[PDB]
Amino acid sequence: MQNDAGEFVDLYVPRKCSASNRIIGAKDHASIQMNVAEVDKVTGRFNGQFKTYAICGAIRRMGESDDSILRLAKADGIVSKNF
Amino acid sequence: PLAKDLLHPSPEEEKRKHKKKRLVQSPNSYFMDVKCPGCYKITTVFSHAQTVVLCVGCSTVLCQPTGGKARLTEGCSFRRKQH
Amino acid sequence: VRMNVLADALKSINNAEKRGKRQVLIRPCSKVIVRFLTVMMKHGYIGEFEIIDDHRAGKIVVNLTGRLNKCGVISPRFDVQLKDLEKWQNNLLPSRQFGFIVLTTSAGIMDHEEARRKHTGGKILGFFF
Amino acid sequence: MGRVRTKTVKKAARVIIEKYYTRLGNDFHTNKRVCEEIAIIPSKKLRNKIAGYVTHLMKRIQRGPVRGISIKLQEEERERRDNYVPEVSALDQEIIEVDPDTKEMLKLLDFGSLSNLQVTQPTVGMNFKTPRGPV
Amino acid sequence: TKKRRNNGRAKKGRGHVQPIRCTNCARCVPKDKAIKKFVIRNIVEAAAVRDISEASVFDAYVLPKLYVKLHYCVSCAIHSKVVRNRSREARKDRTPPPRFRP
Amino acid sequence: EWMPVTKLGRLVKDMKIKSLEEIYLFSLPIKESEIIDFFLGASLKDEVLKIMPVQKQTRAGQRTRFKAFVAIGDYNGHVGLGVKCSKEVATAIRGAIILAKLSIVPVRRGYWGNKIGKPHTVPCKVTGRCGSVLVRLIPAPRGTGIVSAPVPKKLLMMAGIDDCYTSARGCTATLGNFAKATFDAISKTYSYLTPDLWKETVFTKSPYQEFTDHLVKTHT
Amino acid sequence: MRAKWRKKRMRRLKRKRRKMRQRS
Amino acid sequence: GKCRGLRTARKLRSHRRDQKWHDKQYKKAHLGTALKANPFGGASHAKGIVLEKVGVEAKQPNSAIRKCVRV
Amino acid sequence: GALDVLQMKEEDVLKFLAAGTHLGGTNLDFQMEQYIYKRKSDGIYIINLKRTWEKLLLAARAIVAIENPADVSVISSRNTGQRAVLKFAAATGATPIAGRFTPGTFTNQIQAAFREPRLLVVTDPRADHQPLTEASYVNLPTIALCNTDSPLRYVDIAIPCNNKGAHSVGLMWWMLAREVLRMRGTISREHPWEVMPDLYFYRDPEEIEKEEQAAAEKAVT
RNA sequence: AGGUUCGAAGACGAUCAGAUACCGUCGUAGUUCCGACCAUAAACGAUGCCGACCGGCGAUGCGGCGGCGUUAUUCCCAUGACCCGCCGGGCAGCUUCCGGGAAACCAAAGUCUUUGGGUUCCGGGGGGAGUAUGGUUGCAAAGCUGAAACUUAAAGGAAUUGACGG
Ligand SMILES: [Mg+2]
Ligand SMILES: [Mg+2]
Ligand SMILES: [Mg+2]
Ligand SMILES: [Mg+2]
Ligand SMILES: [Zn+2]
Repeated sequence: MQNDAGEFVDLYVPRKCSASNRIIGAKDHASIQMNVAEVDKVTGRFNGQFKTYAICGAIRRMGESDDSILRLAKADGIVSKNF
Repeated sequence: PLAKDLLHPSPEEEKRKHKKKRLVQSPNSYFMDVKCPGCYKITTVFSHAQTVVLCVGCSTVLCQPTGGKARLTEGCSFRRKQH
Repeated sequence: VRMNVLADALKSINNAEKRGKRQVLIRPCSKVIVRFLTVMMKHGYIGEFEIIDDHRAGKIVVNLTGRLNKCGVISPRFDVQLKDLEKWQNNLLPSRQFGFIVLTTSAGIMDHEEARRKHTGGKILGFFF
Repeated sequence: MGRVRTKTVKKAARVIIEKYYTRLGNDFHTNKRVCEEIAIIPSKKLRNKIAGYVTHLMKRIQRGPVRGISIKLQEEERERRDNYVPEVSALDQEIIEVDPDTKEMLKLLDFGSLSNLQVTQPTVGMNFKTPRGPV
Repeated sequence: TKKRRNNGRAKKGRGHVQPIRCTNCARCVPKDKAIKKFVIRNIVEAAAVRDISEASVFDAYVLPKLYVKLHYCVSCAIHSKVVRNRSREARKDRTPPPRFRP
Repeated sequence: EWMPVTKLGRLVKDMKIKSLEEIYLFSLPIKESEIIDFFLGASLKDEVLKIMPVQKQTRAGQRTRFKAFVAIGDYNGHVGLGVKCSKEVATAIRGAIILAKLSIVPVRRGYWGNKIGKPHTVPCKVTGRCGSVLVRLIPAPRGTGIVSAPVPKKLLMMAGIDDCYTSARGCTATLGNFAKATFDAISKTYSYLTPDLWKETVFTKSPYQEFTDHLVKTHT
Repeated sequence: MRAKWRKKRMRRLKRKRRKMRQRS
Repeated sequence: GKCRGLRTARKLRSHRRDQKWHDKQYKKAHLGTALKANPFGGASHAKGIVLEKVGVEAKQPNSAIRKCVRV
Repeated sequence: GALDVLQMKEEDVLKFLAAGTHLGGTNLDFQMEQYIYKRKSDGIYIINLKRTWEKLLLAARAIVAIENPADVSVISSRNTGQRAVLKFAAATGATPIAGRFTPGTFTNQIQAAFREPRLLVVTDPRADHQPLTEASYVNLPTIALCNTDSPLRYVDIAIPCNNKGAHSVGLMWWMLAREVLRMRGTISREHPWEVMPDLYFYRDPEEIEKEEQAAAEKAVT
């Protein structure tokens, strides 16, 4: 995209897996996008905003979507370090 | 597991790994102080001794070489050397 | 026997990258391997890497960033001049927009864009895109 | 022998049970009379064959659930099955059989040293696998 | 079309296996290929176990057993219905058939 | 006269989804053919590739069915390939058109060099496979046209690829595998990772959770 | 024809040809 | 696998011209046996004298008498 | 659950130990190895209760992130678990699938049981292999329960656990329902939940006919 | 040299329309050993060797290193028999949407149009034909090397459905 004139010549920009950085193709029906609802400090209730992750089909098929999600949440503070 | 920390493996699996397949090679063998009975001096015996080491002053044999490690005779006290 | 340490390094990187792993370990380390990793990392196709020093030929741990399609090698290091560097670009690179051919020149190991810029040829090492 | 009901009579019997449950009852003759107007059946033989299987089904469902479904039958049977309501929970045991390894895990968690818990003698012998090969 | 991964015989690290003779036709069959059925038969049939025990002078005698190990070529095994053809997926199951003892 | 059975179809019908690329972004499978003709209206040109009469040997000699291959897509960056085997030729044609509509993918276009106007060629050389047929698309300079066999030529023209070299290997006479290999190569133009796509992706809401308030009242 | 017996027949023909050439 | 060494050009070239003898077109165009056996002797056309007129039966599926001449 | 309010309680530790969640099987899966703490001399793998609490909270935050409570669907094909998932959906407003999961529920739109969920929950990956497989056709993220030998092929938020024990399963569903309700606006984080965990326990039909009459005999005496 | 058994050839007896066979009874060469030849097998994993990398699981053989315990004897350890693991080299096995392939299938037959680790042998539609001729080896049987004329539109591989089966 983005020829030298500056305009974005592309009809859409595909997502990428947040675990393996691969392009999630339009026909990848094994790929998912999930949301984790982060809570507030004082009462631990859902506060409206959440956190988004995407897993491609191949990672979610070899069996390591679980570990990848856990690492992403650990990096983003959803899961404490003492895990 | 995709995100195994190769650079910093914990000591237990490094000890479990083969000596050449460790991240940095480390011999499993070691040198040890061996006190033969009825003497005063301390002689050094390789933990994987291939020859019959002889306590010089005291007549009895120290270690019988076997397959992997030396076979210390009964009553022979041994101490490690700086791990 | 092992007759090309750079070939084994690049094939190991390719297999771990296809597998999706975050890191890869290369057992034989060389100056050519380190330079090749440096030009890849400067262009951004890999991350930081470590050289584990044993008193033998050391090892390398490379941080894969998940944006390397292919990192093959050209084992017979052919003499590529500037008049026929274009043919190698068409034969190896996936497009004229991106992709790089690494060839060792007398001014050091460098990509083909830089080799053309300073007007020098040499022996072709490999490619990555 | 030979009294197996066709899928035609069976499915028709199920369907009228689905839609018309209160209108129907345990009596065969009453069920065949309501079958006259809740559905049209060109055959009298099919009419009382369907009605016969309806009474058989409704007799079964009077004391359990079958592959037929009633929306009421779902809701009141979920309102029922409240609980056995034991006076106390089954998980509030005064003493819990805890392995020494488990207590080591608990103190790593820092939730060890609970007076409710008591350690047990670890098993000795380490022979847990079945003898490999046939017998 | 390789029908079986093991080529119908239990030979993996060997070069050659000494043969045997089929106990039905005396076919030379490799030992690792032949069907071995080791039978434990009663000496006396189940219909005459009573007559032998009644006529035995001993107050408590145990009738012996014939221990014969039988070696079959696959043609005599199939003809005698010891082994049967199976499906493509069924051929991969190596568990012995159930005894149906109860 | 179109009552959608899926949640996605309901959102398309009531003007909640404004683009087909919105569905492509979240990779939601398309299960209704009437979903996409709302977006690509009267722009999908239909061509029948082949009617092959497959036969099944029975006691009655043989029974005959007809397998129809259909290539569809507006000449702007969307292409679809559908295969349908049916007893009647007409029914196989309609079924193949529906399947081709459902399996429509976006086509990525790039430049051979010196990006000036609109993209015309494939972004990079790609390879599709089906059976033994290996079809490789290769970027071409502006004006060269599409050099290929007739079957991938019409597939690529519908895709909107103005310029392309192709190389084919295998039993290209098998029209089904030859068209599937070309379609596979066209599909994976977006799946190919490129430096301009290296930028980290910002995540938006999926149409399901963006219009879940609307789905409870309409598509109950 | 079985290939082994075709081979055997071929050996007979070769031996006949060698006989005739030796005769000359 | 094929040798890719930088100094293997002799073996690559020798293997190519050795293996080229294994396809029919190269063998017939360079051995000269086909040229000798050709009645035309490598000529597109050739003149002759009609010895007699002959008829030849067609192959098995067809049934006709093709009209030929011995020349 | 990295916060103090989202910290495991001593009473929750007691419930876990009583149910048997910490106990596992004799076989270890290489992708479940991270959750395993240590293997005892019996061979039963022991499960880190801190780690299952974190995965339980992670699944809870995932579930409450969906505005439509009925978008999530809970599936259990095994008798140890129909009652748990049925009561789970009754409390959390979810959609239960008790018993056999018919194939084509997610892929085939013709049948009347066809539905379009946004989240899938599984009691056993081995037992509920079919709904997990169909989740890979329809862009369906899955929370699934676990075992020391469970296959994690299409599993994302596998909570370490003992899915074989009836008491462990009921407690697992109970704390999952309790946590999603608690971080939603239904429970005020302070008092214990009025729902007793045994409500989700599946009791066998071997005693379902004799416990109620023995209870009546005890009540009259 | 020795020849027990078995057994090419051969004979007879069966069987069959015929039966130079399959079945039975004999039975030569051989089968056995020593020496000298021959160099061929579906000599098969119909699958080059060396090297690197890329899943999981349970076993098994060898060696080594650890550890609850039971057992052997004696007075303790080793040390053997088991039990629970780890490492390396092997024969393999199960499973997997790693990937490949025409598929059968293969953790190699993977890492291949994203095509290059090193290096041998070797194939080029089917027949003619492993034939003719030349050379060479051999006591011979034969082995190694090895065409052409001519002829032909298919020959083949894997899977699918049917039909048929003593
Ligand atoms: Mg052999
Ligand atoms: Mg005899
Ligand atoms: Mg080589
Ligand atoms: Mg040929
Ligand atoms: Zn036999």
